Amino acid sequence: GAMNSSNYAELFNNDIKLFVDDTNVYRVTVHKTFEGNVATKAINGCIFTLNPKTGHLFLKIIHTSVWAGQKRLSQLAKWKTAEEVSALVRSLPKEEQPKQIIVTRKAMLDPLEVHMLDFPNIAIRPTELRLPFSAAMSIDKLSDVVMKATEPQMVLFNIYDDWLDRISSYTAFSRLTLLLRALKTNEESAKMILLSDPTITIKSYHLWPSFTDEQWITIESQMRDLILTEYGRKYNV
Amino acid sequence: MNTVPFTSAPIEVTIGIDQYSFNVKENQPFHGIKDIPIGHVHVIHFQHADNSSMRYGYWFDCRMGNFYIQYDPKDGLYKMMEERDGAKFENIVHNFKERQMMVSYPKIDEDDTWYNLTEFVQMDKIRKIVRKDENQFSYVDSSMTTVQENELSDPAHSLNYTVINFKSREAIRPGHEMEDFLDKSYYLNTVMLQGIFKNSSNYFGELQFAFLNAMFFGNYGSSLQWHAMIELICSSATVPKHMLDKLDEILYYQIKTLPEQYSDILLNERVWNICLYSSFQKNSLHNTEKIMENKYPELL
Repeated sequence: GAMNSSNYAELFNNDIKLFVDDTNVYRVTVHKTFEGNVATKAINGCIFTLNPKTGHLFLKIIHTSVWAGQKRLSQLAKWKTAEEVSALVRSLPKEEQPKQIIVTRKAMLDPLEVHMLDFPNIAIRPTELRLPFSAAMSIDKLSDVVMKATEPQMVLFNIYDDWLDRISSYTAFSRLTLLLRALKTNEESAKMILLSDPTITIKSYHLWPSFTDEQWITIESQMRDLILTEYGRKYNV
Repeated sequence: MNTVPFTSAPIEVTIGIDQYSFNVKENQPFHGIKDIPIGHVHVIHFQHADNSSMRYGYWFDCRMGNFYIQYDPKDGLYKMMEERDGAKFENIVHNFKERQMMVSYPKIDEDDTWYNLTEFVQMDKIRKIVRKDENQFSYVDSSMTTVQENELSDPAHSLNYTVINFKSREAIRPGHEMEDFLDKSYYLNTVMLQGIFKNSSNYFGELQFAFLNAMFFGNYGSSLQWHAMIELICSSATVPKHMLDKLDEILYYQIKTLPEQYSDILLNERVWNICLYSSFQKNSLHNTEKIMENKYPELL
């Protein structure tokens, strides 16, 4: 069934599962033509497939060539996502294949379900959570490798850096979603907060700065404050 | 013109023949239905005045033998049986007419309704969906489940309709996932028409039998099968023109014939709005669209 606040801890049990987010698969700019009509120009996109227990991220880069000569691209994007997720599952050894795939938007259920017919024992679930995974392209290194790609490419990351050496999955996921929530609500502030102090650097093999434990507490609170402020502004409360 | 005599009518029951029906009172001297039009399948059905649950009935074709109804006080229901003694049977039938204890199949000569509802229904195919090969007629009731329903318990009582499933390996060719799911033409024409049904008339026959079971018995799995077979056609971009034209006629007489008060459980909102307004074949059901609109605009 659907994923929500009730069954939220199932994400951190030992059943292998992946989140799939397709929000950044088909990305365009919108511009005016010489005659004054509107046109779109596609840019590179990505599928965000994430194991929330381990932090492993399977960043499937979607090169603009994929769209060439295709109609109804926003519909095609859902099927391409499902196609690439299915290929990812096929490429993994049996004991690594997930038991569940949770799609962050319900439009992906039928495409993925159809692409996964060869895996009848993998459950394709929707979710009621409002996960902020669209802000993945606010992580500088993720956006950089997507924008520079010259061909379809899969790039693997751990989206938790080394946090699990000191905290649980539950807490790691909560930190990630708080950072992404903030990046989504006010990217400029969020990034300011993360980088203000030039003495805290990002390891070449990491995505986020190497904060100490105390510094993560300050950061998380700064991200919390950011998010609540933006709410009052949005709604005049 | 053929006859189906009744040994007696011991319990108060509403009797249907095809789309007609009569109230018969406990121990009323009712002894059968005469003038039944030869050349079509037929269905005789029942609803006890005491259990408005469980409509049941028998599909038959008089060319396949001499059939009669008899109440069974052990099993508690009107049973169809076959009389193998041709002489003994004409004797019972002639005597009952003489005594004029039989109702006349009440066909208006202008009326092709039953023909239109049963055009492609052949007894031989019914007996493959309702497998009970010692009888030439087929029993169906409200409660019977379909093979597909069982999968998701007693297989002897099953409606062995053809399983249609849009999210199956059967429906979907590898590498044509998106194509075959958005355009079911492959599934319709290669897998089902050429593969399983062999021709369109057998397909339409199953579609029609499914509708009549839903209508006469409220069999919910038959309603599901009927909508599935419609949706499969309507969700295919490439359908023989002769099938589209016939489908509009088929659906027209089905919609025309449905009791007005049952549209809610018998008509699936999604499938119809999809077929009539979203599908490839939106523009090909002009008669069925006109009558749906003028009769059940609520559902749409």
